[PDB]
Amino acid sequence: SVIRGLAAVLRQSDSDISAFLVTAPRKYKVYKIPKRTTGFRVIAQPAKGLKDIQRAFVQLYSLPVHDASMAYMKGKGIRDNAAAHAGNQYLLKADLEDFFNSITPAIFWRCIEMSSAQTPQFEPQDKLFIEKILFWQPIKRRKTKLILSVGAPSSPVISNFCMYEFDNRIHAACKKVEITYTRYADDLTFSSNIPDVLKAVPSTLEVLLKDLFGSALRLNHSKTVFSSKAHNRHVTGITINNEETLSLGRDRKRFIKHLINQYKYGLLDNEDKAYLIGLLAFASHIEPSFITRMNEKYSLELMERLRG
Amino acid sequence: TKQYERKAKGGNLLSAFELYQRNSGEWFEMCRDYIQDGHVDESGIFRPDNAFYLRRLTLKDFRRFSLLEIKLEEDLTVIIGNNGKGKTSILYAIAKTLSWFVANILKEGGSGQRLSEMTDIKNDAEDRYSDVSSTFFFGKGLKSVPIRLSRSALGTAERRDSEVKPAKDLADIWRVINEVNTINLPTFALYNVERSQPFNRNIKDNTG
Amino acid sequence: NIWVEMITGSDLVKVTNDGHDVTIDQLSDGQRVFLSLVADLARRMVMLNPLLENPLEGRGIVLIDEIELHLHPKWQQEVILNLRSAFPNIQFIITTHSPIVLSTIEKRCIREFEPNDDGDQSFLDSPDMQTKGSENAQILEQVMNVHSTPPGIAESHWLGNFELLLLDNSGELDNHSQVLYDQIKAHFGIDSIELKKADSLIRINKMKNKLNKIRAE
Amino acid sequence: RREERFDAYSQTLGGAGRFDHFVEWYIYLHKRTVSDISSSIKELEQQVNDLQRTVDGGMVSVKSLLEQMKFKLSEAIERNDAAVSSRVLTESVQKSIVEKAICSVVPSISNIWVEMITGSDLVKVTNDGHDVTIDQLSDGQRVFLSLVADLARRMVMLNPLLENPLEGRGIVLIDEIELHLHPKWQQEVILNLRSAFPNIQFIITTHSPIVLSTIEKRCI
Amino acid sequence: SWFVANILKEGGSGQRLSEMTDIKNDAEDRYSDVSSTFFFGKGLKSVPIRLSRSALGTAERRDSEVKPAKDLADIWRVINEVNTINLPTFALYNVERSQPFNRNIKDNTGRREERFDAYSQTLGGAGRFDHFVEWYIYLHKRTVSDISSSIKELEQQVNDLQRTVDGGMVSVKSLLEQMKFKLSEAIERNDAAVSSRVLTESVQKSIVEKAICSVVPSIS
RNA sequence: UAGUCGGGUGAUUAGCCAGACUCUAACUUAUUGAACGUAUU
Ligand SMILES: Nc1ncnc2c1ncn2[C@@H]1O[C@H](COP(=O)(O)OP(=O)(O)O)[C@@H](O)[C@H]1O
Ligand SMILES: [Mg+2]
Repeated sequence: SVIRGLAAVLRQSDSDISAFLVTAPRKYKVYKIPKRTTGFRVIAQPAKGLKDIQRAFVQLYSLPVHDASMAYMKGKGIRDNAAAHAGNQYLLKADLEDFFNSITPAIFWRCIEMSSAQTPQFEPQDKLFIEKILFWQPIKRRKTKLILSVGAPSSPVISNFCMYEFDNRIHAACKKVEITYTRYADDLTFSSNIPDVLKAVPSTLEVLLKDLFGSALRLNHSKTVFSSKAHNRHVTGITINNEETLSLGRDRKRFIKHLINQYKYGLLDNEDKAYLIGLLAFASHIEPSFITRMNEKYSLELMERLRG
Repeated sequence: TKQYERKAKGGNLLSAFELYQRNSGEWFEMCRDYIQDGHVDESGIFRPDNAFYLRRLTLKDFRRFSLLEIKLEEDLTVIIGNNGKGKTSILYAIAKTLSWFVANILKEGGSGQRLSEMTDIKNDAEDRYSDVSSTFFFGKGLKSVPIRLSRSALGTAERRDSEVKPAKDLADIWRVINEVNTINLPTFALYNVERSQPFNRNIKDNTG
Repeated sequence: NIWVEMITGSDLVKVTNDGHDVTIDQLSDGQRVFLSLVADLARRMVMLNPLLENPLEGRGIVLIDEIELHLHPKWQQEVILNLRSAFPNIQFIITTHSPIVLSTIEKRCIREFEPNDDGDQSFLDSPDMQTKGSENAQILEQVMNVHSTPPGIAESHWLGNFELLLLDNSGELDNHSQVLYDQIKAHFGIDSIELKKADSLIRINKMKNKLNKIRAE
Repeated sequence: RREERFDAYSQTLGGAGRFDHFVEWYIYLHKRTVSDISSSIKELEQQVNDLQRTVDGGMVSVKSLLEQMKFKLSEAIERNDAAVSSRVLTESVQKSIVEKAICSVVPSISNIWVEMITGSDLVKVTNDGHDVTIDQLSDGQRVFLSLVADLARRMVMLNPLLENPLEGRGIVLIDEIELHLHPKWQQEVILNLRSAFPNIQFIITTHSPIVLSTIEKRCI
Repeated sequence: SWFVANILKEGGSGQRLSEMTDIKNDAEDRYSDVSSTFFFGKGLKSVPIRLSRSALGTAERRDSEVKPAKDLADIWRVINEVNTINLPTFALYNVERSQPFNRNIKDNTGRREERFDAYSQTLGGAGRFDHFVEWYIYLHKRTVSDISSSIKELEQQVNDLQRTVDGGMVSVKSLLEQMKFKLSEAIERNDAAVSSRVLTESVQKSIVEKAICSVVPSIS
């Protein structure tokens, strides 16, 4: 049935879809992306044919996603995520270990079985094809190790779904004690105005993770961080200032001003100019007031010339 | 790259060092000044502009500890408790972590020490592995250097990996910069109760 | 002072210890162990900090377990101050059982285990009491949870019991209180702190009773 | 060598004790308590009798084996007789005495026993309510355990005729009694030692005012 | 040393260069290299090996390159495991070989009979003439003895013991099982010896005697 | 006191100025994929 649906969407024969899927878990290109300090991240991207199938699958089958999930959501993003916590004085951030690569077919099917909200029902015959669509085989010789790859177009949807029940439970628990909760992919954020309630959240998380996923998904204990208005507070790379407003942060703003000053004296190369323009668009989205101030500081004419 | 150049010009040490390694003057001097720059305070004491200290330590299923977190002072931290509270365990854990800096200052890709599979995992831990997580600070250009030492219990099928690359990356900066032009180097030392020993003047170490 | 002599035909390190010239082998274990620590540390700092005017102002992390090991109480009162003065940029992480050591250290530097922990405490914290410049007896009780007197000795309870007896008999020295008073006097002596405290209790209770009688009339 | 009575004098005045000798001796005691020597003699006697019957029945090939078994039997009887001749406390009683002494004097230790783990004998302790190996003990606990265990072993070996061998005579020297002890232990240590070893002359050195608070000025 | 280690054990390590003694004192590059090239027929004309060591604190590590030697040694090891082959001899005889003879010769545990005892201490500089004497006496005893006579004797003893157990003496069942195990072990050792395609002890003796007498002029 | 937030200045990722904050307590991260902002069509 899954095959027939995909074939219809992609205007291909059932036979050619089925044939392609036999070795689909191996049809991934692996490459490295530089980290911002030292080192690299290793990324696996599906081949074009497989990407098309994955996108078709996600189109055909709607999986439930909790409202606290902010990543990969139509019409939402990092601004909305940060804004959810801007009014609270105390902040807790937690992180999940090897989030995407921890999600296996076993976890996926367990989530389907456990799901409260109306999941699509799959025929047992289709289960094998679905696994081949959604999961990557990193080790050639070990056919038994299938995992989600962050580089796949279906992985965001599947990961959000797998966290649906988790999000339900923790959201409900937090609401009872006046804690705001949001999740951006593997990044969990908790905020409150009540002192000495966020301390219990990490223990609650560990229990819930064990209950739902056993040992498959775990907290990164080194990445559990408490903050308050006494210290720097950021959420997904957006600074929350002490006036409870979203900000780019002082250092980033000063850097932008530096680039504008360089542009004013024709010192910016084309690459840096392009860079500046892109940054200003983002700045306009997070902190429109900053753009107003730059217009005031630098002549509207200069800024228009830059953005033209 | 332009991204590294921006970060390096912003005062990031790791980016400056990466640029030095690819182009192998400007970047070398940035790295060397980061390590060497300092000032003499009112009391006549030299103070480095970029201080180096252990910020935080986390212990998971290590010896008696299920999950413990410690925040350390930049200057002096004193740990007190009854016998058997784990005061020595804490210093052991730190020393093993510091061994990774020492090993990599001495030799590229050197090996530091390990948690014992025989003794270091908590006896009643349901998950049969232990983690010692440390975060080090080295000035505002390198605010966080995270290290994790891990070990699974003897005979467990799933082995838990240590994460030591950040220690190696920092120790590499010290080693490489020193080779080109001498710099001052950090001292790491552990003095446990084994320091009490009978003296022998006649016994010489003929090794190094 | 410390110096090397070669004249005998073997190389000998000598020290002036309490005004006497001795060999390192002649030092007490306490002196030798502490000398060893400082000597070792200084050597390493000198070797690793060739560009500093004072190489002992270099950076590093030093861990010392049981800092009070083999030290007389007199030395325990100096040791942390001396180390921090000599090595001003080292991060020291220390363990101790000594209230005398703690009396020289700020409470912010102290991390205390909870008394009935059993190894599920999430975070270590400072003591509530300020330790730096505090009396030893207070540190013992407030920070180290140890009574000022040994609980397993009967005589340790006599002054407490004496006070209770005074309070039970409306402040008058009865036959029972007198017996215990005499026992305290006999055991601790005529000029003992314990007896003086007993005397003080008698005097204050007599005065309180006189007030009470005046008020009743 | 560790089961010989005068091993109690081995390295007695060397300063460290021999805690390794204690462990060996204690495991030995445990193995002997799990296996009786007379049953082995009875079993060996039965084997010798069975082998003698086979030799009497014309099987001359087993004569060499009979002679070996007779030797083993004679040795077992001699050991039994020597044990009998030494007029010694039973191995079970010896074990119990030492265990009680350790648990009474060492505050963190409530129990000590020998486990067969894998294929090698291990001494385990209940320390602060948790079962641990000796190698898991803190330095303070281990050092103090070592002192008491060693002393108890030697007293048991040297005082076989006493109902309580720890009530024997002797002179024990201890340098820096407070070594590695928290103040709470320092308040108990002299009391515990004197209670366990009532007839020993103790000559000790200390830097601890907490220790001195438990002692009469005449002793100082 | 790298060939010997890898013939004996998969992933065996040979000897490293010393950082203290092997590096030239005034080397600008602050590292040392020992590069060797071996030949093994026209199929393997070049087997390069490099031992390397850098000084402490150098910006780059200099590691040894030993894989080709290991690969070759692995061929010898693996092929030999399946079907016995002849193996290369490596030996070093330093001035140390001039040492006095310890006459009092040690009890044959039976390590000396093992084929890969031939690699024991082979590059230590002295040889092991003590091992020779033990092995040579061992060879003599085996030559004077019959082969499988112990097995035949053990077979006879197991048969006699089996008859006793069949006759109703259940007490000797434990001894029978032990003796059956000893017999099986003896057969296995004999079979392993048979499987190891080794020369008879008499022939081995003769070869060595002839060699010694031929090479050493004063010895007939 | 220290750390943090950051309105202004400043050929400007620095420095300087002003104002404020303090649950034991931020460490600024990752693409070609996904989402969002901008540009184009
Ligand atoms: N693997 C382990 N599992 C459980 N408890 C352990 C383990 N290792 C050590 N312990 C316990 O930890 C304590 C050791 O304390 P230690 O680290 O020496 O600190 P301190 O010097 O304060 O006594 C003892 O209570 C010992 O029983
Ligand atoms: Mg992009």
